[PDB]
Amino acid sequence: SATITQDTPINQIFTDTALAEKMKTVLGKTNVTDTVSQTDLDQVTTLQADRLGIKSIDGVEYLNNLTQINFSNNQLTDITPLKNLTKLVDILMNNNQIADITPLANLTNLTGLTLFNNQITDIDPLKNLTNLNRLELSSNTISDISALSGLTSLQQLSFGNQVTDLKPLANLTTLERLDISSNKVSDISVLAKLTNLESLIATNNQISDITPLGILTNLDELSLNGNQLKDIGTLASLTNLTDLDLANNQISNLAPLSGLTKLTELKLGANQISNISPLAGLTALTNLELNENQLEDISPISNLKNLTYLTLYFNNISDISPVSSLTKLQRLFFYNNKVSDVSSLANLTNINWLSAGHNQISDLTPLANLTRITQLGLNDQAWTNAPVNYKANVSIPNTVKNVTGALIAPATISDGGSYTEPDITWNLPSYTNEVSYTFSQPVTIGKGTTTFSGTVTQPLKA
Amino acid sequence: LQLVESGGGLVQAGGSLTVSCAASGSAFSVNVMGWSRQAPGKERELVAGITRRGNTYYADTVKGRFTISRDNAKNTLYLQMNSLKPEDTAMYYCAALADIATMGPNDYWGQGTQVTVSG
Ligand code: NA
Ligand code: NA
Ligand code: NA
Repeated sequence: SATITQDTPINQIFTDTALAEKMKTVLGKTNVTDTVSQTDLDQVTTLQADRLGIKSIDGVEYLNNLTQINFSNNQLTDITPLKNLTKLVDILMNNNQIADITPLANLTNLTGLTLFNNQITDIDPLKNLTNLNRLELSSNTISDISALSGLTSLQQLSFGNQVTDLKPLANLTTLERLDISSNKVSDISVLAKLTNLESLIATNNQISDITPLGILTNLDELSLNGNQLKDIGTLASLTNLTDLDLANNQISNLAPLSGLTKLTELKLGANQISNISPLAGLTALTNLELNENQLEDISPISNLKNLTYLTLYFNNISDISPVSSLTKLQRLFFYNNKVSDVSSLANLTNINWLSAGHNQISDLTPLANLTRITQLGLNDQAWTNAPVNYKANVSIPNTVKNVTGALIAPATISDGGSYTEPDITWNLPSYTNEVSYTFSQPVTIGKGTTTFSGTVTQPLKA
Repeated sequence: LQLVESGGGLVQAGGSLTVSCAASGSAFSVNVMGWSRQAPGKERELVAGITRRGNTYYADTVKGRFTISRDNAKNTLYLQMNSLKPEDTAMYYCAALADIATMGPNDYWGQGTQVTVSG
């Protein structure tokens, strides 16, 4: 143990300014210069010292009775003072600058060790911590997990960010929750052995072959966001999934999801999807993300009557009206589509977040009773009129209307054109294949504020 | 997800400046990331957003002048600002976003970096 044989000032034990100030409060003293006894130090069994700007834990070796510490979000490098604190069972030390965890090697009573967002490469010091049930090492610089092979009580594990070889996990069949996000993994064959997994998070890897997951029927949560998935046939066996994230892949064929009726959250953004008919039976869905795909016909969503969040930005949708049956909808995102008519949104009065920029919207009147809106986007609409004949004098009507139904006068007009409500007129010196105008007006719906704006293109026939 | 903005500075109108956003954590690589700005006594404005795939949103105030980019390998977001105007003077902030083109009710914008444009 580390002990004092005479009462000693706090700041001669705890040399870090912020830690001495914290210990002054913990030990019930008035000043960091006040003396404490070993009996005072012996009282401290938990220490919550997160995000205080602590650079050193020098002095904590004298808190012999510590069982739980939180030094997360500090500037720690050296953790030598922990080396003999053998009553420690839980350590939270995420978001520091730790590289050397050799001081942890003999802390064999540890059951929980959280070290994500550090500078750890060498995890050999963990190899004898066999009572660990929670070990978090994500956002480090680990390339080798050999040291984990004997941690046969682990239930929750994360690591990163350079691991290629998952073979050291083979005997860790107690694992229930695994996060291998942000490594260099293509081969997940070893995960077939982890039959107790309930949650697998594996984002930002190089996975294409998911056949090893077929036997993991206890999975309720799966994320393979940011991989190389195309054929997702294996997922048809995962009938207990409720929460699935396949975003940022190469998936076109959703048929293997069509029987997964326990799904309530399904994230499919940034894939190759043109047909969502296989989702029409997933009636428990509350959250569906389909941004960054090839969608046009979204009629299958009309059956998904429990939807509360729906994302569709960056598709080719011109008919939003299948959403009219989604009475529970709160969030509706469809920036960068071809929607002109928003009449079908008029009775979706649970909407609190509407993002509809860069569509073809010219008339906001249907939105007037969406009083729960707090976040709103309506800018940068664009549409092209049917062509008219070129001649020096061209006149077209304006039909842009704000939420009140009032016409919105143009903000700018191309080619020196002018406006006399409701007509825009140009005097063109010579043929040009198109003229244009813009509009831009602040709009508030509920508590949400945006710019309603757009560019209207008028093609001219030679 | 921890974010730190840098690269703020003073530039004359017409000039270029790049701000950067360094992220710590696995969430950056698979999050929509955005830049917002706030001038004193003015409302926060979403300037730009970018998806992992690389689709972008730009506010009307900056379209054609600003370019948002990401380097997932460096966990860094950039906002390259060209043809800068005095009206671009603000604190610039980065955050992970739920939407490409709007901000949520309570995003984590953290500390920011000051950009000042002189006339
Ligand atoms: Na309908
Ligand atoms: Na009028
Ligand atoms: Na023209």
